[PDB]
Amino acid sequence: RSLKKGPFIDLHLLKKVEKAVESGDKKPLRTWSRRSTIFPNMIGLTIAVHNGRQHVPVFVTDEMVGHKLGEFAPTRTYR
Amino acid sequence: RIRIRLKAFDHRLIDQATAEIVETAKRTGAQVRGPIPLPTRKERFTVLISPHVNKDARDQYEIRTHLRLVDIVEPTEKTVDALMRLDLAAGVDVQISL
Amino acid sequence: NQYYGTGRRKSSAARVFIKPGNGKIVINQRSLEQYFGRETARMVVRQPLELVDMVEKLDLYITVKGGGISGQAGAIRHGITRALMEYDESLRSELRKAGFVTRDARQVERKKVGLRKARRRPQFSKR
Amino acid sequence: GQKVHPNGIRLGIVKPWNSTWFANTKEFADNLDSDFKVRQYLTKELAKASVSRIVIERPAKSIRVTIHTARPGIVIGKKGEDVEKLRKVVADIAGVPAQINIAEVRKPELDAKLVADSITSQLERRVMFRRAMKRAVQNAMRLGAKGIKVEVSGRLGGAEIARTEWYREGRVPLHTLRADIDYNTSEAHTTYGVIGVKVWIFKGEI
Amino acid sequence: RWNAVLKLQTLPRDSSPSRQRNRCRQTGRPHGFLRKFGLSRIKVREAAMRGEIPGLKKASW
Amino acid sequence: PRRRVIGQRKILPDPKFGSELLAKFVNILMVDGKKSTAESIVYSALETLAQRSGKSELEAFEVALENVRPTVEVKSRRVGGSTYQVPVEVRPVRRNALAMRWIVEAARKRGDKSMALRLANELSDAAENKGTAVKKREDVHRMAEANKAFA
RNA sequence: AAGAACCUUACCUGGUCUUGACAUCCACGGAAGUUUUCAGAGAUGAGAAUGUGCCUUCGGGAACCGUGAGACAGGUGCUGCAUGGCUGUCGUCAGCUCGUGUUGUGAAAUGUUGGGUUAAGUCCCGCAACGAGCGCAACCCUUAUCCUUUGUUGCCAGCGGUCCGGCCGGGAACUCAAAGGAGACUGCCAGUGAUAAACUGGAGGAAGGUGGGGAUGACGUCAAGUCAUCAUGGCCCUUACGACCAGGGCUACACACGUGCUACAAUGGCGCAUACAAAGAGAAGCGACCUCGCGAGAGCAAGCGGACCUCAUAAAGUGCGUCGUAGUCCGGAUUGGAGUCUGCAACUCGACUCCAUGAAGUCGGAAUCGCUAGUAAUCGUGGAUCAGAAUGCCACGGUGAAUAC
Repeated sequence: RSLKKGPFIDLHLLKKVEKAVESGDKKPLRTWSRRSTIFPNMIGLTIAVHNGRQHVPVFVTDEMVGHKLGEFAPTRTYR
Repeated sequence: RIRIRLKAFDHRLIDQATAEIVETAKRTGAQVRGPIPLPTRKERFTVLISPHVNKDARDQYEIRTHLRLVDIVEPTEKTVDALMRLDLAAGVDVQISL
Repeated sequence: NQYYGTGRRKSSAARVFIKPGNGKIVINQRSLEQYFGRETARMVVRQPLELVDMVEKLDLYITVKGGGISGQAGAIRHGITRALMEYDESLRSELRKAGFVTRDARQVERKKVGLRKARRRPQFSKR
Repeated sequence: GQKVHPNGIRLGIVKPWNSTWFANTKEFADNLDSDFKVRQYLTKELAKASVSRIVIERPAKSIRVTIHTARPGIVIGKKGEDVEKLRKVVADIAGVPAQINIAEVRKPELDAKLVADSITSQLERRVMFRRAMKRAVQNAMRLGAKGIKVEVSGRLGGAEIARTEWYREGRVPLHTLRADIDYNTSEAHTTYGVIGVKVWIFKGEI
Repeated sequence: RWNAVLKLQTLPRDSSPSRQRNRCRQTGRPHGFLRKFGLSRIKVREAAMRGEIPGLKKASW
Repeated sequence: PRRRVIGQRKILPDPKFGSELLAKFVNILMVDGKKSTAESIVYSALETLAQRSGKSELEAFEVALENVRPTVEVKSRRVGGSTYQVPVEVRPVRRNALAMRWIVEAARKRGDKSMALRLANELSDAAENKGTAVKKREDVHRMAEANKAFA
C-alpha cells in the first residue's frame, strides 16, 4: 500500500509483545500508543489501543498485517 | 582582477566609498575601473497592521539594497597594500576578493 | 550611412538601424517573416514605410528583446519611425498627424491589497 | 492614531535611522537583537540625563553607540569615567567591543522626547494637567519653536471615563511632505493606570 | 530499511524540525512571524516606524 | 456621465482587408482577450459568406448589416405613473454598433457548427433578410408611438 | 490565523509536580559536561559509569549544577462599559475652526451667505469683516521622454579573428542597468468669458490642462473592535483557574449561509510540431548536469551567498491532424487496487504519483456584485508562511476589450 519501504513499530510495546508471543495470549494489554503498524507476530493476541480516553479491545487476526493498531478505535462518538 | 563588491542602504553613500577607492588608487598607484553600477535588489514586504482582525488594509515596506562593483587591474603589488586596509569604506559593508 | 532609432513599449528594448536599399525585414538575425510576420506585428511595425513612403527604399537591421506579440512590436515601431530620416526628419511632421511619433505610454497597473486584480473589487454580503 | 507616524515617513527624507549599521541576512537578526537589548538598559540608567536620540552604528566589526541628550553632566561626571562605566557593561551585553559617545543638545526644552519626559514627570508629580501641560508648551514657543502641539490620552485627573485633550500653538504643517517633524509618544503610570503623552515639535521646511 | 538502526527512536523527539515553532522573539506570539526580523508583524511595525531598524522604509512601488 | 466628456481612441484598421468597421466588429466579437482567435474566425466567416452569396468581400456583411439597422431604440423612463418604455432616434454610430451587437448573441444562439460557420450563417440570413437579426430589428417600429412624448 | 498530524494548543479524558516551566534572593553540597541501563506510554522516577575545569586570596570565588528554607513566582484567569497602547469605519469625503472686530439682552451669528469659477472653503470680483491655523494643493516615490557621467558577471552596431555558438579578441558605439540631471510653467497663441478669475479650441511638443500610478487619511462619529501581541488600573484563584507530560479533540454532520476554486465545452477537447516574458527567491539553501526509474521520484553530483550559478525548459498563443453535438476523445465527483515524498510520527489527521472507476453537471430562481482603459476579461509565473504543508492571501507580467446619449 503506502508509506514507502517499510513501516514503524513501538519499542516499549515490542518487549511486552515478545512476552505475548513467547508465553501466548492472556489479556488485553493497555497501550497508550496507536502508532505501530501490525505484522504477523501480533496475530492471535489480545491488545488494547487508546482512543484518547480508553484502550479499545482489539484481538488481532490474519489480514491485520495490512493495518495499524489505531484503525479500529473510534475517537469521535456519534448519535 | 582584484575587486570590491560593495553593499549599501544609501546610493549617495556607496557613491563616496567608490569615489574614495578611485582617488586612493590613482594616488597610490593606478588602474581602477570605478563603479560598475549593477541592478538594484529591492526587498518588498507587506504586513498586517492591526493587533486583531481587520485584514483589509496592510502596510508595505522596502529595503533598497544598493550594490557596486569596483575592480583594479593594477599590477603594482606593493602599492596595492597601501590601497588596501586603510579605508573605512563610508560606514557600510564592503567585500574585497581576488 | 546608418540611421538609428531605439524606442520602447512595455519594457521591450529594441535597436533599429536603417540604410538605403531594397530591404528585407531583419529581426534578431532572422527575418520577421520567418518569425511568423504574417501574424507577428504583421503590417504594424512597417508604419513609416506605409504613410509617407513605400517599403523597398531602405535596408533595415533590427534587434529586439522582451514582451509578447504586441509587446515586441511597439518598441520596434517607435524605433523605426525615429530611424526614418534618410534626408532629414521632415517626415516626422507628417507622422505627427498620424501620431506614431509618440509611443503609447501605458503600462500594467500593480496589484494592491484588497482587490482581486487592479480595479476589480471583491463582492461583500449585504449593504 | 489614523495618521502615519511622522518619524517613519521622513526616514529617507530628512530623519536619520537611529541605528545605521549595515548587516547581511545571517547576522541581521542578531545585531537587531543586541540593539533592542541595549536600549532597555540604556533607557534605564540615563533617566536624569534624558535621551534625545541614539545612533547605533558600525565601527570595526563590533559596536558603537552615540547617545544624544539634554544633560551630559550625570553621564560624564568625572573625566571619561561614568561614560566608560556604562560602556563596559554595554560591551558585556553586546559581547563585543562597545564604544560610547554622549552628545549634548543645547536648549533641550526645544526637543520633543526631552520635553515629553519633563511633562510626564509632572504627571508623576500628579499636577493639574490643564495648566501644567500648556505651561510646558508655551515654554517651547517662548524658546523659539516655529510650531508645537500636545495631546494627552486617558483617565486624566483619575477620571472614570477615558478622555483626550490636545493643544497646539504655532505652525505644525502635518500633511506637508517637506516638513521636519520631531514627534514622540511617552506614557505615565499612575494609581489609576497608564496615561499617554504625545508631543509634536516643528522646526523647518527644508 | 535496516536492522537495529531503524529502531533507534529513543530520541527526545525534540530533535525534529517538526518540533520548534518559531515564536515571536520579543512577545511569544506563534502567528504573524516573518523570518527576516524573527518577530511577529506588530513589533516589526512598532520598531520600523520608530526608525530603529536600519535602512528600512516605506514602499510606494 | 453627468459632467466631463468621454471620446475614446479610433482603433486600428484591419490589415490588408482594410475595413476599420470589421476591426471594430472583431473587437465586439472578441472572447476573453483572444483577438487572435477572433481574427482567425472573421476571415473564415467572410470567405464562407462571400463564397455562399457569390458576392464581393466588403459589401457582403455590410448589406447583411444594413437591413438589421433600425433608426430608433427604446429607453425605460418614469416621471409620473409606473415605468414607461420610450422610443428615441439612434446615433448613426450607435446604429452600426447595435447591428453588430445583436449578431454575436444571435450567433451563440444558433443550432449550427463552430464559430466561423455559424457567424457566416447568421450573416447569410441577414443578407437574405429572414433570420434572427431582422427579427430583432423588426420590433421597435411596432412599439414606438404608443408612448411618444415622454422624456 | 503569513501554515490545527505531535509540537503548535489554550481544551478534554488520563499520568504527574507544587517556592515549582521562568524571575529576583540566601545557605549548603557538587566542575560544567561527555557515556551507557532497567522499570514506565512518556513526563519520569530509580541506577551504574565517568569526568572532577579557567580566577584563589587555601574560609575560596566566578562560570554552572543538585538539594532545602522562606520572602515569592505564575495564570491566553476575570473586567475593552475602569484603561493605555494600537486599529477599523464614515472618507482622501472638502470641509473644519480659533484670534480680534462687529451684530444681538443672551444662547449665538458673521468670518465660513453673495456674484462667477474648479478636481476643490480652487481662484477672482463683490462684501461689516480683516487676519490666522488645520485641511485639498505641493514638496516625495515610481512610471511615460531626452541628455550627461559609468562599462562587469551585463549589452553587441560597426570592425577583424572565428569548431563563425557573443564565442574570443575588441569596441565601447549602442542596449540595459544606476548614479546624476533636463523638460511642461496655462506657457505659447487665438477666441470666449464682468475687462478680473476662469474657460473653450487650436499651436508647438516625446509627455498639455491635478500627465498616469502609488505614498500621503481634516476636526470628529460608533462609551466600535482589541484585557489572546504587548503594557496596564481594579478583581480573583495562587497543593490550583498554575506548571510539566501522553493520547485525543480543534478536520464531527439531518442542516443553513458566506467567501473562493473547477465545470457544464466545439472561439473547445485531445495528439504532434513550433515561440515571445516579466518579476522573484536561494547556504541545515536552491541543486544543474549526467545516469537510473511507469511516473511520481531515486542515486551520484558541478556551480553560486547571485546582472554570472541554481530553482528555471512561462503558459495561453501559433502551424498541422483528429474528434462532430454525445452526459461525448466533454467533465471530473466518489470509490477500489498498487506506489512515491517529509517527519519521532501519515491511525483519527498530509500532500503527491500510477492503474482502474467515471456521480452530479448539458450554464442556475427571486435577488444581487464588480468595473470607465493597459482597465474589465482571460492564461501563466513568483513569494511570504514553510519539516511536509494551498483552489487562500500577497506580488509580477503575457494576451487584452465592449459601452458611457
